[PDB]
Amino acid sequence: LERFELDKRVAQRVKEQMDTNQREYYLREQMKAIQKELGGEDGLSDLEALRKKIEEVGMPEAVKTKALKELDRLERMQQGSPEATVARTYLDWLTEVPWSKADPEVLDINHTRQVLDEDHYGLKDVKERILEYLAVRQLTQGLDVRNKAPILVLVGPPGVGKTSLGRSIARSMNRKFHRISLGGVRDEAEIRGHRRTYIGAMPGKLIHAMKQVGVINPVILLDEIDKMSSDWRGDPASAMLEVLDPEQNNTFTDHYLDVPYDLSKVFFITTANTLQTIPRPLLDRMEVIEIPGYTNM
Amino acid sequence: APILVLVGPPGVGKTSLGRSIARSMNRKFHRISLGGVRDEAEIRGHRRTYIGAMPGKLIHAMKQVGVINPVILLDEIDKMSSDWRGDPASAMLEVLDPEQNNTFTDHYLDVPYDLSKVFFITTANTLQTIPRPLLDRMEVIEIPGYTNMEKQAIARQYLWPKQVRESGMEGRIEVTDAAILRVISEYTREAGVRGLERELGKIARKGAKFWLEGAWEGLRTIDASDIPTYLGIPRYRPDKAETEPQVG
Amino acid sequence: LERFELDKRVAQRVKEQMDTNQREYYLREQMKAIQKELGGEDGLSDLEALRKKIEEVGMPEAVKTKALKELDRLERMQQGSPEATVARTYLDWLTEVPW
Amino acid sequence: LRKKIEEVGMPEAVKTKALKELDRLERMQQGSPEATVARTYLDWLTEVPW
Amino acid sequence: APILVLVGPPGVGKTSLGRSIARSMNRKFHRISLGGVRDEAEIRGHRRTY
Amino acid sequence: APILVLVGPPGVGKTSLGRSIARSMNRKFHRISLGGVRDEAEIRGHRRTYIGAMPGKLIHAMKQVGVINPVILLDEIDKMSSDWRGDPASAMLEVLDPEQ
Amino acid sequence: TAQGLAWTPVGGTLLTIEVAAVPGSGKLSLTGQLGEVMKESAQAALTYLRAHTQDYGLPEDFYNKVDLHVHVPDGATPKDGPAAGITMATAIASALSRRPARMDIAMTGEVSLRGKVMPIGGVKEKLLAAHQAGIHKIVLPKDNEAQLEELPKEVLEGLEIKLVEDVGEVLEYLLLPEP
Ligand SMILES: Nc1ncnc2c1ncn2[C@@H]1O[C@H](COP(=O)(O)OP(=O)(O)O)[C@@H](O)[C@H]1O
Ligand SMILES: Nc1ncnc2c1ncn2[C@@H]1O[C@H](COP(=O)(O)OP(=O)(O)O)[C@@H](O)[C@H]1O
Repeated sequence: LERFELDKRVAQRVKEQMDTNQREYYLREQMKAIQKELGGEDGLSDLEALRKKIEEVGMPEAVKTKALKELDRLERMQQGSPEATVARTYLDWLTEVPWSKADPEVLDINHTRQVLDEDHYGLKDVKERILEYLAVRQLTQGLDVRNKAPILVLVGPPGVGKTSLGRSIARSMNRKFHRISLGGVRDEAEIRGHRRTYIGAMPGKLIHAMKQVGVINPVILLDEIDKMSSDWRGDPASAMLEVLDPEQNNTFTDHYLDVPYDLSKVFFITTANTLQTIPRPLLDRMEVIEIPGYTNM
Repeated sequence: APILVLVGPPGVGKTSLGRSIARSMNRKFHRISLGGVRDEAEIRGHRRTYIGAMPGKLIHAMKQVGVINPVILLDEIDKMSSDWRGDPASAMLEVLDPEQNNTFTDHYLDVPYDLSKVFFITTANTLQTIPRPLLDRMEVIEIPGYTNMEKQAIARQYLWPKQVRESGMEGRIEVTDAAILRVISEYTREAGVRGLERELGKIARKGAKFWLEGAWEGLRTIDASDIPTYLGIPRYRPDKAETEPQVG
Repeated sequence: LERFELDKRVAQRVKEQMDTNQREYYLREQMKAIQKELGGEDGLSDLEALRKKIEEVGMPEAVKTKALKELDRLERMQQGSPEATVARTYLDWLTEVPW
Repeated sequence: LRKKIEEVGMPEAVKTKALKELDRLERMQQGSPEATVARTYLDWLTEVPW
Repeated sequence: APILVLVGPPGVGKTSLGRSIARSMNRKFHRISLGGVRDEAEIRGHRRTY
Repeated sequence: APILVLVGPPGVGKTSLGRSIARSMNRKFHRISLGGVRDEAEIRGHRRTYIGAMPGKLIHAMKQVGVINPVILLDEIDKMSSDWRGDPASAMLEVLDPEQ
Repeated sequence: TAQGLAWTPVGGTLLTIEVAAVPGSGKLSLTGQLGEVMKESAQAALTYLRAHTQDYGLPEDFYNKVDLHVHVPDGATPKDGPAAGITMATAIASALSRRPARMDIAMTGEVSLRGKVMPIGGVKEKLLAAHQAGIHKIVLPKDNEAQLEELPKEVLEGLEIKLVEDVGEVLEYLLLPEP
């Protein structure tokens, strides 16, 4: 009878455990019944509104053809059909990156001098190698904005207002500042994503911030790139050094970018703040600027 | 037929030498550094069982070049290690010699790949740490640093034109023998040419900053006088002839 | 009233969610059902070949007993399971060392 | 991938290797590493010079 | 009875003697180096379970 | 006040009477020779210089017993050598005095 | 106690301990987790017992014969410089001096056999580590005269730079009494 009451006890444990699992299952499907609430609106924006944005975006005939190509295949019953996911996931940043707009290029390094004079006081070491960076950024191997070179990654303590740094340079360059999550995240979905045959593979946060503005040349702050690593083995070294190479960046594919995106005039910045946590193949296309911090006064 | 080893400090042009030989052979060229390798698990593959299971560095190296016959440069085979179980020294042994690698495979792969035709180099830096059965059947070549004359030759003839050509300084900034004399004999002190690239870059992009703030002179001479203007201070002596005549 | 109707439209939406989940999952066991009919079958021919190699290599009886008991462990998935690819390596080590 | 293996010259044993692992594709395409990692394998095989 | 150890300088013929005996006895010569080994597992057998 | 040094014939009388008293006081007897012990790093702990720094043998005497107040017999107290850092005797004087 | 300041790669600190005085034989020992260049520098520092017994005013018996109990606070002692191993030598140099250090008055520099302070690297980072802690009195080698003005004009407003020329002059700028 002790065995029998043990059976009753373990039967109660298994019943509460299955009730728990069932309750969590209902909880998730509510989330899916609470999230799917705006699903129809997404399809509407991914429908005629999407096409209108494509028109204003005026994507290159090749890219527009692609959009139209997938879109004509996606032309059908919008409901009970995934055509909306492939019609938005890949065509949302394509409709959010108009090619009739772009950030005003400041060829005047002297202008940068002035706007960085009021970051805190100029800092006398940041702005000098930044101003190297701009004067070269105009004057390159092709005498244009092409790297074949470093983009000047930082090194220092994180304590400064580095957001305001990106904003004051995006002012001194008339750039549309963004921020993302790239460092600390350990999955290739904010950084690369993977080919659009599964969710969880995603536009990278660079693609998301690229969607955040229409200008074809924003500034995607590769946020705390010093802590970069990813649980997905198979390095984003291909991604990072392929986007760092403009010859590979105008052809920038990824695992996710199954079409070479025309990331040509796109500007990035690199940000390190720790001198050991580095995966090796970022030894190139990187160089370091002195960034002075704050004393107690 | 023994494989070349090019032991010596970094930055002495070992892999650019391989670039030259590739040009001389009209093949492609590639490197894969084995510096800081501690297992067979990545030289041969990890056995494919999950996302996050990878083939070997040689497989990658094969994948970047699009030719079956490149000239691989096995950089830093001396920094090859095994501090955890798994001694992959023998893995490189079966890679190098020509007969046995004819049907090479990694643990990630199953394909016996052909590697008899692929010319190899193998760069190390010191042979005193290579496993001794590895050390058989190669050629041990120390490659030195370069004399001050030789180093200014590297800069003036081969590096400084690259510095001025990456940063749009082409034909607008002239830099004299006195300046690069100051660069080596006054400022830069290292085995390879590696840091020279960096402080030369500091000079270079400071000069580009100077040219784009107004091209009052189309020819901006950076001689040994304004070297501390473009770069920082001379942090070592110009000549070792100037310290003191010491007693003992 | 609008909170009531919002809850009703949430209830319909979670009803659709569970409908979708049972349908797609039913598809998952249909693909598995159609799979083991042939899809898993052809990969077994590898195991049959390895076993035939073990059977044909003349071995002592202790060798063969250890081989068969390790082999019965191998009668499971290894292709995403790092706990039975080591079994495949084990059995292939046994059949390819002379006896 | 079938087309790519078809065009990239394969040893016939390696050709059948790829065909078999292709049959280890066509079964799933999403979630666990079950054909995804097999897709990585096939992509590796295709993009090696032959 | 003993098992024929060989001692001597690094470059002097040892493996030559081994292969000479091997051909002489009609044997496949082989070599396994044991430099730097400090684990019993790496030469006897490592734990099979993982 | 004394702690009853035992001196006289070697290997004769001393430990016997000590074990006798520990039987009388019903205190867990122990016995530690210090003839080969000539380093204070053996009286108190060894200063950490590698993996395997180690305590004094007096803690080890406390390590073989489950109380903090038995009767313990020490052995060979009448010689001394400063062959190592300092002397082992000073740490033993630290052991004797109650506030030390 | 001596302000053997060493800049950590992460943040900035003023490396120092509280010191005993327990002399006797040349085995001051620490599991400092030192680097290999600092390992060989320590192996040099072995015979630097015979070298620092003559370079400063320290007595002759320092050639081989001093202990003490030293506990360097940062067990992760490697701070990207040769300011790890000379710290024990400086601490003993203050210890055999038997007279203490100067309150909120640090020191830094590089020590040599001939008796001169070579300028210490990172004048900005050493002066951030000095000022962010709260010390306002600074002992820098004389060749940092041109590198005092290379720093921004907000670090050194509460800072007094007492320039030093010898390692003995460090001792008057660090040891508590007048000599
Ligand atoms: N006296 C010798 N006779 C024949 N072969 C030799 C002699 N000395 C060196 N060798 C060559 O040296 C190589 C190294 O092997 P071996 O000399 O037998 O032992 P070890 O590897 O210890 O030097 C052999 O391949 C052999 O061809
Ligand atoms: N009066 C006594 N009666 C019985 N046994 C004695 C007497 N005196 C000495 N002994 C013997 O002397 C020994 C004690 O000496 P031992 O324990 O060997 O070393 P130590 O005397 O140096 O501590 C005991 O074994 C004991 O048998």
